[PDB]
Amino acid sequence: VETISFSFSEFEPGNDNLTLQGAALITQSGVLQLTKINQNGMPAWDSTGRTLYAKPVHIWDMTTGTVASFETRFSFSIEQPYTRPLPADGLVFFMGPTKSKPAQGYGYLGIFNNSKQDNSYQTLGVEFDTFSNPWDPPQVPHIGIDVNSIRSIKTQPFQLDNGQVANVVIKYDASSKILHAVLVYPSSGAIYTIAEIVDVKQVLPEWVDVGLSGATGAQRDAAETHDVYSWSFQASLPE
Amino acid sequence: VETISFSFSEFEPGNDNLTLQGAALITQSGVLQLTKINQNGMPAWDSTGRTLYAKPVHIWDMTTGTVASFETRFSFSIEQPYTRPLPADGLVFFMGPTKSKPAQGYGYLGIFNNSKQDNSYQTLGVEFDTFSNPWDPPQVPHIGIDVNSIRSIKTQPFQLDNGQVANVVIKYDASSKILHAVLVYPSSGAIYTIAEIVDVKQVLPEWVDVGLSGATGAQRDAAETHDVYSWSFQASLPE
Ligand SMILES: *[C@@H]1O[C@H](CO)[C@@H](O[C@@H]2O[C@H](CO)[C@@H](O[C@@H]3O[C@H](CO[C@H]4O[C@H](CO)[C@@H](O)[C@H](O)[C@@H]4O)[C@@H](O)[C@H](O[C@H]4O[C@H](CO)[C@@H](O)[C@H](O)[C@@H]4O)[C@@H]3O[C@@H]3OC[C@@H](O)[C@H](O)[C@H]3O)[C@H](O)[C@H]2NC(C)=O)[C@H](O[C@@H]2O[C@@H](C)[C@@H](O)[C@@H](O)[C@@H]2O)[C@H]1NC(C)=O
Ligand SMILES: *[C@@H]1O[C@H](CO)[C@@H](O[C@@H]2O[C@H](CO)[C@@H](O[C@@H]3O[C@H](CO[C@H]4O[C@H](CO)[C@@H](O)[C@H](O)[C@@H]4O)[C@@H](O)[C@H](O[C@H]4O[C@H](CO)[C@@H](O)[C@H](O)[C@@H]4O)[C@@H]3O[C@@H]3OC[C@@H](O)[C@H](O)[C@H]3O)[C@H](O)[C@H]2NC(C)=O)[C@H](O[C@@H]2O[C@@H](C)[C@@H](O)[C@@H](O)[C@@H]2O)[C@H]1NC(C)=O
Ligand SMILES: [Ca+2]
Ligand SMILES: [Ca+2]
Ligand SMILES: [Mn+2]
Ligand SMILES: [Mn+2]
Repeated sequence: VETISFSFSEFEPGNDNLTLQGAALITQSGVLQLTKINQNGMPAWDSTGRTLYAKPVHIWDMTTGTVASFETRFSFSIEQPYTRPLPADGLVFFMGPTKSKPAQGYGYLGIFNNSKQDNSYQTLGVEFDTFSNPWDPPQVPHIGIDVNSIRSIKTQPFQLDNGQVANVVIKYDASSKILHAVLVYPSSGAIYTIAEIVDVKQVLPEWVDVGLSGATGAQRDAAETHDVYSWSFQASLPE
Repeated sequence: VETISFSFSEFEPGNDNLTLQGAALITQSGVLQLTKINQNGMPAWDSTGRTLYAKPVHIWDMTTGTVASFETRFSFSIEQPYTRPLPADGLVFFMGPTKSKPAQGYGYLGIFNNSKQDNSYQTLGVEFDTFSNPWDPPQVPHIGIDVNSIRSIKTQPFQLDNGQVANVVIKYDASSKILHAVLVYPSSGAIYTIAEIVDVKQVLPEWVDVGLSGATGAQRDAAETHDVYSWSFQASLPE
């Protein structure tokens, strides 16, 4: 069995186990700020930042046809300081081709280049979308399961607890092909759940990079924070 | 669309929207005690209690072949006062044939008569099992999805937070046929998730009774409490 796992209770600056891209940075306080925060403490618009684990993950093997089961957990907080314009754009946990660089920002969340369903993306993602684009359901924020497109195959609205820490659990059972995600706000006790069938063999390459990506809006002050406090991951390829 | 829903933030004695069976009873404090608590405040062994919603639910229609999506949420607490013998047996959320009376107690949780996979049970259940029977995995407690048998098709171990309130969310998406359940302990922040594919058309009759059942052990003092604080349910049959 081929296993891989990591667990960051907090982030330490200078760590070489994480690849920071775009605006992403680790603070001295141990927080991973996916998108830029200005000198005045306000989140900057037109910002995109990602963080990829430094080792690729063996998700499936073409030879034996076996696929890995995996689980990831992370805590984040989003703060929306302005009433107008509408805050944007959100953050997303994703898996895709190795050696990737950030894509388009804004509503594409740093992982897509357009709104088409393209098999060449080879990307699986679980988004926490805060801005309603024309390809989105009208309710925001919402959790969404993205398969080769920013147009989710399944969506679940949730109420943002402004600036409060949200705990997320995403689990994939290779046997049943079910991807199930849970979001809990300890502050209010709110629990949201979403699940959908996804056969990763039809989506992802055998080896993938796992990461988190965040983006702020295309217009002035259409922004919010995308802070991550911890992140753990584990995958097992039956072999 | 045929919809049905209920929501009990707390329970009131004398309420005629709930059918109490066996040892189940609602206290003046508004708590639903599934299993008996003695005069000295200790949980009694050899006890079985159930509570069914007073109206049957239309889960699927043979004529059109459509099936309902549903969701239930409830809060409970289990207290295990003795180190020996091992506490037993657990509680379970279930759906089965209308007009049912309690079955065998103990490890059968008041809903089964033996440990066979029998299609005549026509029962779907999500158990919170505290005692390891020969048909159980060795880890207890565990969440389990039961389909026509006490031998779960899927199990997930969890750590009991003795006497603390656990929040449960069980959701069934008819389109994908996924039954996903979540258990959260606000006290410790623990989150457990379990999902499996279940086609209710192959399991349940068109009309079902929904309920909660609990049972204590077969030997002296093999007991624990099975207290429920709230319970809501909603189902929608696309029509
Ligand atoms: C977080 O980042 C940490 C820092 O990078 C990770 O820890 C490193 O993990 C490296 C493995 O990828 C590991 O590398 C090996 O280092 C050996 C020498 O260092 C040890 O022994 C020294 C005395 O001999 C001692 O002084 C040190 O303190 C260490 O204890 C070295 O012998 C190994 O070489 C063998 O294997 C390599 C292939 O891996 C061959 O190329 C080589 O011929 C030889 O056969 C190996 O060296 C590394 O090899 C590749 C090369 O590019 C690297 O430059 C070279 O370092 C390294 O020891 C530790 N570093 C430290 C300080 O402990 C950490 O990884 C996790 O933890 C480690 C312990 C291991 O269990 C990993 O599998 C884990 O993933 C990162 N954590 C996470 C979650 O990602
Ligand atoms: C929790 O328990 C509650 C108490 O049982 C539930 O509320 C009852 O719900 C009954 C529906 O199942 C409802 O019954 C109807 O009552 C009508 C008369 O009462 C109202 O109007 C009076 C003045 O006219 C007023 O004084 C009262 O206070 C009420 O406002 C009556 O006209 C209805 O009869 C018609 O329909 C029936 C079929 O349902 C026909 O048989 C009849 O010919 C006529 O056409 C109906 O009467 C009931 O009929 C069936 C019979 O066996 C019953 O004995 C008879 O009562 C009843 O009014 C309320 N009770 C109260 C105090 O409000 C509650 O149900 C939920 O809430 C209600 C309001 C409704 O929305 C339900 O659909 C909900 O489920 C239970 N809650 C839950 C979550 O289960
Ligand atoms: Ca969007
Ligand atoms: Ca058992
Ligand atoms: Mn979206
Ligand atoms: Mn069991």
